[PDB]
Amino acid sequence: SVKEFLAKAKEDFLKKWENPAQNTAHLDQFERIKTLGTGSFGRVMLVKHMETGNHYAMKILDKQKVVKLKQIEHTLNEKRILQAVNFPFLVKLEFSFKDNSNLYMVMEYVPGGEMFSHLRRIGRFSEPHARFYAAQIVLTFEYLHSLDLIYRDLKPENLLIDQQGYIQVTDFGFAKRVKGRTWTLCGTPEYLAPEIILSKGYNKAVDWWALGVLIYEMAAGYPPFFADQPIQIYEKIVSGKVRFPSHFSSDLKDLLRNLLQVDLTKRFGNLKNGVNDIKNHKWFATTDWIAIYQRKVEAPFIPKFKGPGDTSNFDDYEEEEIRVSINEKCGKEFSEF
Amino acid sequence: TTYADFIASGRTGRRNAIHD
Ligand SMILES: CN(C)c1ccc(O)c(C(=O)c2ccc(C(=O)N[C@@H]3CCCNC[C@H]3NC(=O)c3ccncc3)cc2)c1
Repeated sequence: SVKEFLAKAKEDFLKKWENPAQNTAHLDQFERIKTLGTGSFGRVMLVKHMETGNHYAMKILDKQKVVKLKQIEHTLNEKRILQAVNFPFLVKLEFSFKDNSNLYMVMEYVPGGEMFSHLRRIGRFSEPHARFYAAQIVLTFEYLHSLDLIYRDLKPENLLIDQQGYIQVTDFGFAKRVKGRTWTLCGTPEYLAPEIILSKGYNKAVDWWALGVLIYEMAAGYPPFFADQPIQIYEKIVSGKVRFPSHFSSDLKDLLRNLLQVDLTKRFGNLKNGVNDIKNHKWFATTDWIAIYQRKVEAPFIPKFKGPGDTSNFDDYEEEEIRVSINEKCGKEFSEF
Repeated sequence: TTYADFIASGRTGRRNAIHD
């Protein structure tokens, strides 16, 4: 039945994966309201779909900037994977399109804000609160890894909280469909597995290393490995000398020693029993895995939400008006988009 | 403390990814 749900969700993914949705909307169907977040090539904005009055989150990416950074293929990955997945804790793509200057992905608007904001403000989450979140990621990675996807950029920044207190993963920019191994040095420094850092070739197990980082950060309020300069972060990751706060329970410490494990023959999520080694661990004993999937666990934190189009759970950003050039930019490079 | 060392660091804001 876990096995039966995954074979069905696999047929549904491959259909969309082999024949991606293209050009299902246009810019002038949306009113741009406010910037919710940025990245190297643009921004995600609260928008209003004018024909329905629905709010969405629209990612805008400047194609020339994508090319100047040699990231064409990672952006195509991002859109092809996003349009094809479907799981309760993945942010759902409604539309995508492009014009002369830009790429556009209209997503579900997730009004509760980034986990990163709440984590920093509150300082840290108690163990039950972190577990609640962790369990969602464990199921999301179970789903993704079954499709042969690696996510590769897990962090509080990409984990949005929706109206009922649940997670929506965003920012699939480093997501990639890989049977076998891959070698790109990419990720967030704090979250990178040792094998990514050592240029070794890696697989989906780098996501499970990252899960250990996240849990650790959720529960302590700081990540297991940090320092002012990325190079110093990587020195500490390759040493793999983790110190735990005294408040971490002995079950948590034991989960984390098995996730933040340098040796792939011993890292949880990568072994014979795969993901079940994580679900059947003591720290998750009070976790009802089917109730998490079905959204029927009470969330420990329900965001304040004073009406649609309200953006109070997000930081403020400089706005920049969109320009659409009269000439097509980089048309062949983004032709499948 | 570890906490104070973190808050005093340059790494408590949003973190950007590295890449190829
Ligand atoms: C390889 N690199 C540089 C890369 C790869 C793929 C990409 O899409 C980009 C981008 O330029 C990019 C452009 C914009 C964003 C962006 O604004 N993402 C926000 C803010 C950064 C932290 N992640 C959360 C994300 N927010 C959301 O996606 C969001 C969705 C729904 N409701 C609220 C929020 C992220 C990435 C850059």
